[PDB]
Amino acid sequence: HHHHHGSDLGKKLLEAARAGQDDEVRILMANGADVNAADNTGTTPLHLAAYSGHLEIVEVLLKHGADVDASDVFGYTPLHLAAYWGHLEIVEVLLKNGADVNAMDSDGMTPLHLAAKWGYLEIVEVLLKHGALVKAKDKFGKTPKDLARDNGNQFIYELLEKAELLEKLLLEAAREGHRDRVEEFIKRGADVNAADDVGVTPLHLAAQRGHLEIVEVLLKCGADVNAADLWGQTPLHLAATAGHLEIVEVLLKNGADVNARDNIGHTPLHLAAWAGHLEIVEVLLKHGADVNAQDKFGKTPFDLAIDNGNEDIAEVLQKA
Amino acid sequence: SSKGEELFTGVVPILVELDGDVNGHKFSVSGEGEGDATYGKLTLKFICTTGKLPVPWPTLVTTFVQCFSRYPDHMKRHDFFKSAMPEGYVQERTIFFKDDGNYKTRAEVKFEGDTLVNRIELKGIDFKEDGNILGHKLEYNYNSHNVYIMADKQKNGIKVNFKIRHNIEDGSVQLADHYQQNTPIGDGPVLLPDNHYLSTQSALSKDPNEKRDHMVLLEFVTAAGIT
Amino acid sequence: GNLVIWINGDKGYNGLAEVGKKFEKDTGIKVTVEHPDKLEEKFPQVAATGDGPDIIFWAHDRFGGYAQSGLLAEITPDKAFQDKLYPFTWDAVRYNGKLIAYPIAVEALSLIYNKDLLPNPPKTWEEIPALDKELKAKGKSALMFNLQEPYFTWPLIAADGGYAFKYENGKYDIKDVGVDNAGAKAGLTFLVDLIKNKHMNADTDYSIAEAAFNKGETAMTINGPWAWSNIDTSKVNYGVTVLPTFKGQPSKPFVGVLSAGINAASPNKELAKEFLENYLLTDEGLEAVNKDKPLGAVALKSYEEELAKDPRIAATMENAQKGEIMPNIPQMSAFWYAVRTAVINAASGRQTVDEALKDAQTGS
Repeated sequence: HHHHHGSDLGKKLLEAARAGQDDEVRILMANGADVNAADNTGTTPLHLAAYSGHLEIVEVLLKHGADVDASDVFGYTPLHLAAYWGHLEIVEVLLKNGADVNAMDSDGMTPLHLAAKWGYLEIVEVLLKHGALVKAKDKFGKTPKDLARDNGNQFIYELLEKAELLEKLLLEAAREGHRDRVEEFIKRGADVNAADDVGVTPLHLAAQRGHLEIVEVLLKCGADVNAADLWGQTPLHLAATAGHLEIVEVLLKNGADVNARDNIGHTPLHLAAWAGHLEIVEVLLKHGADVNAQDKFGKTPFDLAIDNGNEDIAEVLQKA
Repeated sequence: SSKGEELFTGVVPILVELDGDVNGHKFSVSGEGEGDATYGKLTLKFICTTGKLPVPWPTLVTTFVQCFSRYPDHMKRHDFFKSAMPEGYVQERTIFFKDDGNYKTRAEVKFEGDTLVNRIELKGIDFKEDGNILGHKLEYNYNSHNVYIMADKQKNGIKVNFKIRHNIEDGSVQLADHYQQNTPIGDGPVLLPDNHYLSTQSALSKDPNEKRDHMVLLEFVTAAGIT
Repeated sequence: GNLVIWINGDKGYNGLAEVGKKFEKDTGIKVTVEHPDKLEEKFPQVAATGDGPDIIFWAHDRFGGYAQSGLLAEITPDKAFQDKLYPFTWDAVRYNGKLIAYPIAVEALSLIYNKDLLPNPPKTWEEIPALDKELKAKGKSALMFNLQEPYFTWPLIAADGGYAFKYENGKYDIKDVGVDNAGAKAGLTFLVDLIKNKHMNADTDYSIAEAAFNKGETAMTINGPWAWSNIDTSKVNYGVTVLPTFKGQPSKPFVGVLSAGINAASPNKELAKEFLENYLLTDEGLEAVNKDKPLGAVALKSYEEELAKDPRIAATMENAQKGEIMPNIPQMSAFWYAVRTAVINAASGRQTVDEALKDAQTGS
């Protein structure tokens, strides 16, 4: 991720990759040229090879050890250039090699924004399948949808708004708790890590409402356990806030941060003691939670128990 | 159980609209979110629609739904805010900023469908042009306070009085004394409460995507002082 | 009784000799011309001593420094003779609202385009990206010009409101500068968006641009009438047209106005005003010197039309009219280095658009 090298052997390599002279690039590999050579502006041979469209050169540099997520000075990566110039064959290999699908640049433009502006239907559906979140906003708040219309690509607009719709349905299903509906939408290409304008994902909703069955399904498909809304709240927080024991276990088993804090500074244990949950408190301690965590107002979980008149919960904590 | 109680057994969408005027500076702000009386938690996000806000966001926090407060089982009899629902209640205050102007607010808190709205009107006079308010000298954080409540049979409501502590960027403290009175709107009976108090937490935030002058809020409110 | 003239070598000095033979024919004044290079550095030193001829031949930017030291005399042409020259050409000879030299020729930038590869050139900067893609498929570039010297990049950043120093009724406001305004901030950003998107490479010089276009490696470039001769040598069929429009409004290229002043320390001033008005500024005089070396644009509004027959010069004049005249005050020394240093940093990401243009605003 990002380089800034400098060498005469590198300059020969960049020019060789730009012009697309496959062979002379290979000789420079053996002759000692640096695969990750960067020039003044941070451009690497993979950048020039991706924009030039020479798939042969791109494949070789990946094999040798080129940085797939190399970000030049302007934030562009090989995926940006490979998308701004409509090289479908190159957008597919950089993704197999683990490239950041949603890589913001200096102006916040992700690779999808580019695939939408120019209307490369091919690259779009490719980026969408590899998890490219639809509601990607840049400096000007122009999502790929808000940008596809501004340039007259109406078939892209529909395919995007048709995806943003699916995501909203995924939250509504998780909120109300319909296991079959939430399975339909995932199977239709609904990003599990889709966060509405308030930063909430279907993982929070399945945890606060107590729809256990839907939780692990989101986690199984890769739901971010440590997802935070605009208030810094984690699905683990809401599992303790409401007091749904079974979901607390699953969230921790999958790697839920126990030290998480909302925008006030409440740990999942601060909330369990608050809401008077006798058993939820013993579970978070069982997993080693900071006993004397102080929120923004310096109150331990013990204090929240007394002020609310929580006898037994307070005792349990004083012992530990 | 009474309607006021049954309405707050879970999450409730919230709307907040406000129009204000401070030394000829007229503005309007609106926010939305949700609350959960069972846990006193409020998740809101306020946006300024009238350009930029000429006053600091902390000053208006109190102005912007105390029915979302946690009343334990030992003191549900003292929960006036919920009893007034779904009919509603009118909230009026007179905020005295020490050595500066003052606010006067009128607000109606009623249900418009399933959403709970808090429509407000703000009046500000006698504020110093380079004061802490109109000069934007207040920090972007909020302290904790204890609100004191006492009945008012002769007016059928509650007489609430408290003082807020605002933090200035120079290291000083500004006081804003709140004289508050709440009277219901419906003929239905209400539960006038004995002398009790509350305890509040707050923390202000922002949103990296929203380009308009805004504010994010997270609050926790609970009653105590009686067994 | 005697009169000498200095000039540069690249221009047509031979034709000038024929014109000096007729002035000595009618009234017997000895006319002589010699052109030693580096005469711009040789004039201010010789001007103090009083030597060096009255008539000089060089750009108007250097006369701002010569007239600043009070070394050039004020001219007084006839009000009717000014009607023969374009009005905007006299803005280059007005110093502090007073004339100090005679206009000669104009030199402005114009885009070139390979007709064999692109018959219809675009008319807007905004449609070059789509055109570059169209041509990159065929293994050739769309545009490629000198980016180092800001003289070539100023036409764009100045289109949407950018200006060096505010020009009012013949005087420049040293206080006001037009490089920090949001108009130019929008121009440069579009240019950087081309380098950011690999339509052009920041490390491009005049030599690299000329070499590419002359060998068909690219389809468009930018240059003045000084390089038109080198393109015909490369056998490439080319053409000249107006510069495209950014935001819908044309480009503002710095206008170079060849000028001829009068040294303040010469003994025969009226013997030059007579020649420069009736004998030199003539359809015959300009046609002879132009035959020795193509001058490009012309101050005389008439002969400019005779040259407009050639679409090359007709297109070059349009650019000057739609462009600001290059200031001549000495403050430009702190402006070139200020901008020339800002364009590079901004076009390389080393500094943002705002950072690179506010620092350039402090220099001015």
